[PDB]
Amino acid sequence: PSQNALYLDLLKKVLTNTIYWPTVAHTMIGLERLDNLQHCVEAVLADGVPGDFAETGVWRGGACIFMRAVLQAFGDTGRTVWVVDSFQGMPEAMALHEYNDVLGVSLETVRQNFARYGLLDEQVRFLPGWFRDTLPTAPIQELAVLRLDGDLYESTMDSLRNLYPKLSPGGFVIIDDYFLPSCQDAVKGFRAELGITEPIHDIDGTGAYWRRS
Amino acid sequence: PSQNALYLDLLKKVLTNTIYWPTVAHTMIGLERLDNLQHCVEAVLADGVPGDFAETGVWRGGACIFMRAVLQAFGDTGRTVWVVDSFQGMPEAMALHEYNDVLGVSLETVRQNFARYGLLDEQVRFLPGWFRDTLPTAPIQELAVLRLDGDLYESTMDSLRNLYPKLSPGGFVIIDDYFLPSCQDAVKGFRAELGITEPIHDIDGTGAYWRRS
Ligand SMILES: Nc1ncnc2c1ncn2[C@@H]1O[C@H](CSCC[C@H](N)C(=O)O)[C@@H](O)[C@H]1O
Ligand SMILES: Nc1ncnc2c1ncn2[C@@H]1O[C@H](CSCC[C@H](N)C(=O)O)[C@@H](O)[C@H]1O
Ligand SMILES: [Mg+2]
Ligand SMILES: [Mg+2]
Repeated sequence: PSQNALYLDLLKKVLTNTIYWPTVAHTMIGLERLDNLQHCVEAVLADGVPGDFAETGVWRGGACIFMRAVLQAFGDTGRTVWVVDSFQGMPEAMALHEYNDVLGVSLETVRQNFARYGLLDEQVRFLPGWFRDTLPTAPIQELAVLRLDGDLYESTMDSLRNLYPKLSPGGFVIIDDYFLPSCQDAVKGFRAELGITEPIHDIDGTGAYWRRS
Repeated sequence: PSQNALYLDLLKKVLTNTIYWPTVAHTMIGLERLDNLQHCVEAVLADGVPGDFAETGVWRGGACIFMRAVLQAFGDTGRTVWVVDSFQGMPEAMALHEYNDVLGVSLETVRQNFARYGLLDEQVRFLPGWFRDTLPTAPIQELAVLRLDGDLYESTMDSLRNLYPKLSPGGFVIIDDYFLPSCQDAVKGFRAELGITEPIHDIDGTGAYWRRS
């Protein structure tokens, strides 16, 4: 219907730490991109799009916590949230990201973070490893929402190549850093190969998304 | 009915800062006493007890934010939350409390705190001053809930003497530090004068409360 709006509004403030790199916040994506995530998850639920949710690149887990919280707000107990990451930060330019591997947040730490919100339950599953190792054989069957938040070309490509085919029609692909060259080049390069023409919608001049036909 | 439970459960975690003297948390009273506050406010709303809510001794405002949030969760737009404090900390043993006047939190700071939760609106009113100055002529007409969280004898007495008479029947008096001698002596001394016999219920070995007949 549009349930538990107060809960979800407070949660966005909390996950971005507007109440008290973010320093302590559980997501780095900000309120505008969390609003996009809510719009997509809510649309999939109201439209009946089948499948799980997945984020490739979770850091402290905030965005994934949020998707799990939307399911909780709507009483959907069937869908799963896949929390997919190395849990060691970025792999070894490209833009030299491993330097800053306090993008490295352990599985233990992410698990604890979910538990802080009372959301560490059967509807959350973790897939630890480098995407190139883990996604070709991922135990994911179908997705209604696919969120990409690995910055690198390779991370973005490996996620799209392996998980886009599992995305249901009417499902969403969310590209958190579409305007990052590297991420952008993968998305266009991937779209060109498979002849994907669904239009890309801007979110906030950083992230972008599209909906499958 | 029992509305917005997820919201209120998250709020308690947030106000006590279990997500990320408390250091940054907006209340020092802990989850057990916030649960008591919710039980009392909810009972008053379901029973039809008329009146506003008031806390004498607010620090960073957390408990008052919570009462305002319960009204929000239940859609009650008529009741007011009175936020009553010096906004300069404790007055000048008794237990030498003014030493620690980083119990001193300005009105500006408390106002900002409410706004962080999106709850700084027409249903919240501030009464700045020493209780001995402000309560004898308080613009409060009736109360359904009266929360005392000034530690001192004088603070507790001044609050009871001036506000208890405005407490509706079936309304609650909450004593946050009943087991503090000073606070306790005022409560018993006040109860003995007016012949109040409604029994005191423990909350958590620290706070206590009773319900008016
Ligand atoms: N090839 C790869 N394999 C596994 N994890 C990867 C990866 N490339 C990037 N990552 C992960 O991607 C994440 C980027 S940060 C994404 C975090 C953001 N707060 C959010 O709310 O999503 C890091 O956690 C990093 O470990
Ligand atoms: N006589 C008095 N007049 C006005 N304020 C008083 C007072 N005696 C104590 N106070 C106030 O009482 C508060 C005690 S701390 C209460 C805070 C607690 N977190 C809560 O959530 O309620 C302080 O903010 C202090 O300024
Ligand atoms: Mg990103
Ligand atoms: Mg107290």
